[PDB]
Amino acid sequence: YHGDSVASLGTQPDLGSALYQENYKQMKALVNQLHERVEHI
Amino acid sequence: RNITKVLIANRGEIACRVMRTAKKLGVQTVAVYSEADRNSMHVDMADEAYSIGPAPSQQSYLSMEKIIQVAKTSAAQAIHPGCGFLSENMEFAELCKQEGIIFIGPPPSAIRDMGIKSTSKSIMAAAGVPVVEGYHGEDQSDQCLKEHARRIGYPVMIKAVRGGGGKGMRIVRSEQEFQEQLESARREAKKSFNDDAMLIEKFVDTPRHVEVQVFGDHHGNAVYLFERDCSVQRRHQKIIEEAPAPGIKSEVRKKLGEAAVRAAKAVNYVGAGTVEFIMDSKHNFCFMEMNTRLQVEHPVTEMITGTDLVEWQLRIAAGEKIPLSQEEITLQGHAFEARIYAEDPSNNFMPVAGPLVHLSTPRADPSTRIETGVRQGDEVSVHYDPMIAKLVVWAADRQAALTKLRYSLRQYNIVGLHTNIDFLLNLSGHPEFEAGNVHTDFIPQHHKQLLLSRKAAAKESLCQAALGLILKEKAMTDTFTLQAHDQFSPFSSSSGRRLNISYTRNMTLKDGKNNVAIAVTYNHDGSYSMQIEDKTFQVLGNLYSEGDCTYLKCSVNGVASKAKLIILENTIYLFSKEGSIEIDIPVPKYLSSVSSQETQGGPLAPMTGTIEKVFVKAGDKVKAGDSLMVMIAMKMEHTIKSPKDGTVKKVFYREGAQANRHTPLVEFEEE
Amino acid sequence: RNITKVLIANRGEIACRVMRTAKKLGVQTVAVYSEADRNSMHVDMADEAYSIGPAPSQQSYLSMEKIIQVAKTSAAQAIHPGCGFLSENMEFAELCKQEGIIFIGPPPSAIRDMGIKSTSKSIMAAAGVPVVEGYHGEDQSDQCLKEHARRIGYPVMIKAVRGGGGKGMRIVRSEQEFQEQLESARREAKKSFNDDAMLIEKFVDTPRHVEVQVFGDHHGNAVYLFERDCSVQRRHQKIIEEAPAPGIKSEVRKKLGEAAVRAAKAVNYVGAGTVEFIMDSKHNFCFMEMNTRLQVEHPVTEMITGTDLVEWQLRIAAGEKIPLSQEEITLQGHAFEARIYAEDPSNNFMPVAGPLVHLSTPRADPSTRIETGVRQGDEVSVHYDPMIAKLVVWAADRQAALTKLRYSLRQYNIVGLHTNIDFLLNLSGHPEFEAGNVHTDFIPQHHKQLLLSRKAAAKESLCQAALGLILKEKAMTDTFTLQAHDQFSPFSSSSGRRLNISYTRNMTLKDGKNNVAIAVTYNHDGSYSMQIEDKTFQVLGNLYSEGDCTYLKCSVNGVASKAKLIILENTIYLFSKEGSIEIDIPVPKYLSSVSSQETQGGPLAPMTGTIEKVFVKAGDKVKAGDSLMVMIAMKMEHTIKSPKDGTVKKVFYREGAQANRHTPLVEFEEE
Ligand SMILES: O=CCCCC[C@@H]1SC[C@@H]2NC(=O)N[C@@H]21
Ligand SMILES: O=CCCCC[C@@H]1SC[C@@H]2NC(=O)N[C@@H]21
Repeated sequence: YHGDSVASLGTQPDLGSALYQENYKQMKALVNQLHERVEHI
Repeated sequence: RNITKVLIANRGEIACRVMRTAKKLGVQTVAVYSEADRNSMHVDMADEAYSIGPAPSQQSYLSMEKIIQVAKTSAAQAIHPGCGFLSENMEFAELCKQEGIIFIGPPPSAIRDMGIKSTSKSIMAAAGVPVVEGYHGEDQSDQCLKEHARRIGYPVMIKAVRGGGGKGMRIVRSEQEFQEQLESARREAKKSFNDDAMLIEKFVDTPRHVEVQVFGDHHGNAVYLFERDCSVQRRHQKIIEEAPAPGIKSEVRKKLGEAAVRAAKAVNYVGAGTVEFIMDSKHNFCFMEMNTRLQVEHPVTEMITGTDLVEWQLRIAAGEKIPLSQEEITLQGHAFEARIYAEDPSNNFMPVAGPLVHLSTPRADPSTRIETGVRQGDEVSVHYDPMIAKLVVWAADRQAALTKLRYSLRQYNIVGLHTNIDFLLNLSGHPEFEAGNVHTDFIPQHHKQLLLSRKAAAKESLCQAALGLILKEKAMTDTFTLQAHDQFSPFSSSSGRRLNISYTRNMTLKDGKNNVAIAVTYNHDGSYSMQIEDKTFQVLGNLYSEGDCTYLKCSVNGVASKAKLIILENTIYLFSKEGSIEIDIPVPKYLSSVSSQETQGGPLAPMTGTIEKVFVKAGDKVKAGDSLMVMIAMKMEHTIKSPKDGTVKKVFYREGAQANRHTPLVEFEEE
Repeated sequence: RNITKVLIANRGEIACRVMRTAKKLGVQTVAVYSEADRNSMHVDMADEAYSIGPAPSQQSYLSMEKIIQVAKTSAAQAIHPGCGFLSENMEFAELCKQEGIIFIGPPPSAIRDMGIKSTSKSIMAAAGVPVVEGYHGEDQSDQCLKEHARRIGYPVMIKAVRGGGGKGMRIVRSEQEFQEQLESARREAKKSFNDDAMLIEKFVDTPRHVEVQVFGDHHGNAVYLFERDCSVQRRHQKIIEEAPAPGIKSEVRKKLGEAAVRAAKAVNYVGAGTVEFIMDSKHNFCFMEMNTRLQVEHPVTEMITGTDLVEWQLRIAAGEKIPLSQEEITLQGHAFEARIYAEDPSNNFMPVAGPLVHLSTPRADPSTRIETGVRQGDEVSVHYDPMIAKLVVWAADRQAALTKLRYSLRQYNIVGLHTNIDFLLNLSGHPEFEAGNVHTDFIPQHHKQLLLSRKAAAKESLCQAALGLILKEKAMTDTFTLQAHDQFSPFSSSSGRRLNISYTRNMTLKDGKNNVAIAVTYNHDGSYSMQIEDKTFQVLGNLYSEGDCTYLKCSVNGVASKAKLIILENTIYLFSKEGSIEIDIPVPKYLSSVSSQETQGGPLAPMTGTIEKVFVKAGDKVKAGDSLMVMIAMKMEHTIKSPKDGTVKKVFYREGAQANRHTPLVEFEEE
């Protein structure tokens, strides 16, 4: 029997928060940098 | 003109309706769709489908340029506009003609001439059709206003030209009281609105919305198709339509249609038209307007005549003559149509958007027609009309048709959003509606009975709900057993058996606000003995599947019944021809997340709409019930009110901003 | 006479047709079959079935003794001959009568009297029906030949009695040129054939093959069923039939039938008969012949009258009177019939034998009737007729019926052999055919319009083909995943995903002789970006199954369409109502057998046929295009030609030998 309901992790982040906006911008730049370097390789 | 390919410049049920007839005739079908309609039933139904841009109809289905461009690119010879959107647009019908595309509808001249009330009345009066009506007057002389009040008779209502909410409004029962009531109304209007202009509108009575289906051709020959009663309306929205109209004699209707037919010949109207009449309690009728399109309620006419009006529209737009003579047309039986709206009748018939999580439907027979443009899992859209489906029935007698519709409505099941179905069940069972005593004020007059509160459930219903829960657990056990190597172990049974004693289970179910304690005993024979309070019930049943719907067959204390069972989230839905009952399964606290978050922010926008007014500064002390903002959505005013007595920390929107649904409007200081 | 059991002395669609009506009436059905028909649909459809010997019809379906023996052994009271075989055999109908078996057809006298043209014309002329015709003359006096030319009326054609290929044929436009042209034709005929006998056959006008369905009874009462246009014929073979014949007035047809009816009463014809007329451009008609059987094209008559002609044949053969009076018979709508042949129109309508690897069919409705005696996987036989099925439609208007047939033909799919379906689509869409301007020379006159070359495919079609191939690979991956223990591994997905880059696949597809390079990029969202040359397309779709046919639902650059997808061998078949496209998948060289046998020992016999001529000795030097042998197959002459300039090593066959299909005819010396 696997029908038991259970709790789940995670919470919705505050997309409007300045910290979230800054963190997203910085991480996105790193990912874009990673992608274009692989393209050259 | 050979119409081998048609573009349908519409969506939803009417697009599917047109495509069904086009395909029956061997005509190729072209759909158009917005980004929001990419997966709609009419897109999948067409032979070709083209994107016309984003979800807002002004940028998609109302974009004449895009529709003409798709008609050219698909090489469609004809455009069927359906109903609404571009169907009554004169510029679009002229543009189709300029581009050599057949508009399947009336000529641009007939659309124009009927689109202006004063023009349409003047043409109708000249054609013999009666022009009488009650209307407001823009002249403001006391003598002129008094002469007009006399013309429309007494009693009359004086109202202010500006403003709402009953301010500056006066009933005048006789000519002697007119002057005093006019001066009273003017003083109140001047005080409230700085305007003393008064209006004088008061038709003696407007009891019946009786309308005639008329059909014309390019040749100019014109025919009528009896009449339809659309008197049962809420805020001028038609709710139940019935053809033929009850209590109108065949002779009277024949005369009624003939006067309308002469007007139809006068404008040489081509394609289907509807002459709307106001009918009094003496069956005198007067022309109201002419809708220059196929009506929504055309299926009740089709069911009583055996005609396909869309098929006739395609043939006549191709240039063929009317298929049957007036002598050939015959009437058999009576028919009814109810419109399924995504509305909450208990909340003043507010439109509701959301998913169709369950959309079971009555089985369709020639008498029962489901005009559905939506399928289970479809989401109703804020951009488009809220109608879910239209149900029409034909019967030998009108009373039998009413019985069939009510049985059918019970079989229709809609879960995921509020609907008007229970309101339609109350309305179709109202004694005055059964008698055929209908008029345009029927819903306002009977509002008290047509809307009613929930009543406590019977103990038998609770027993059935508990049985359904137990059987669902048994089904889950069988599902687990399917994947196990030990397929036949006695442990996989759902007997709930014990050694030398009987297992009694304490279950709790919530009916409304009441918690019901049920003691269920698992019997050796497979039945269940349920005790609720001081009463004991012997319950036995099983689950069987018809189509995609699970059915519960149960017997309580020897009484056998069948019902449709759906268990979604923590609610048990039981659908039976007697009625529908919802039972709530209590949610354990530990799983309740045990995380209450007070009330951050203020009321979320009821929907996506422009902010029209802001009543709160960046730092303002407010008390519960203090209006914070006013928002207009699809032309419906909502005023946001203060949830708490806390001072306002900040405001997220300013006036003129468009706020998306459920977005925070105000920030309140933490206390 | 109580007919409770009927033997059907036929095969294929007509046997199934008769059995359907017999079973509807509660009559038991007996099939006969050859060894080649053991698994045929009519064998499985019958209540009993009996072997009548080997595949050649002369030793099976034409063996009167075997058919009578089976009728006796099965205790069948009646024999239904169907059409062809023994249906017009007088000796067989008399043998049935001698043996006390009911022949379901005309009496042996009517079969005889109609089987000889001179006898039939003399009876028809005596019955009032017109006898005029253009005929050849066996007298060879210059005066006699000239008198006959005048009676026929100029222009006339002089031809030699012996020989073919236009030799000895002179056209004569007037009486003054007759002598010179006759002497010219005689000198050429004497030089070419050693015979100076000339024929004199000309017909100034023979435009229409209009025929009347007539029904008679043992009582002698006779009725007609309007008329059918069979003018669209290739080599006299009827291709498209229609009822009623266009442009013939109801009054004219009534007169046309009445003159035929008098002849039918004159021979007291019992059972269905057809009076074939030649009709001129002025609608004057003359008797041509009477077919003493059910016609192949009887379904177009049934669709316009609502009658079952086989049901009437069974009732009348039992002795009952005609069911409906001439007054009772009424005509509604118009109907069309197209003969689906296993023929190659591009190769001069050569018959083709082979497997029905795919045989998808249009869904059948009362208007759409599929008269099919074959099922998917059935093999067309060299011994029997090449027809695959017959498609008939009924509509309110003739133009609508033509539209329905063309839409339906597209839904019909036949893979494994060549068919006339694309020729029927071109013919049914020809402007003169749409106008109803038909005559017996229509196909010869419009040959160029009706037969056309392949055109290069659009880039969207190539994108759809690539999408279908990718989806087939995905389906194969899912099939493999089904049998694996690691059911949910991400590797089982068909995402084609890479880390920090996008996967681009270089695919090559062949359209005709052109190789097309497609660069497919697997997007994260599941769509595909395809670049062909300088154009980029956004492609997304999926595979869904309707019945047994896989369908591809795709959208290219926002344009959505549905098509039937079949991937057989290295060809991708895409069937859409727009059309059908075939795309070839290149075959890797390694898989292709390297160094396949190169030498081919002479052209292989086109089919199994007698060798009529041998032009090569055991050792003879030949050049490409040198005729080696002449073979006759089913009365069709084929001349084998030298493939190479090599000297002939040996000959495997001599004159009069029967050579099986694809058997080596000549051996060439190795060089
Ligand atoms: O704008 C959309 C349609 C409903 C509102 C239009 C208002 S009704 C009062 C005024 N008179 C008109 O003819 N139009 C506007
Ligand atoms: O033999 C089978 C039927 C077709 C060929 C028969 C030929 S046609 C010329 C000659 N005249 C006849 O009546 N029969 C043969």
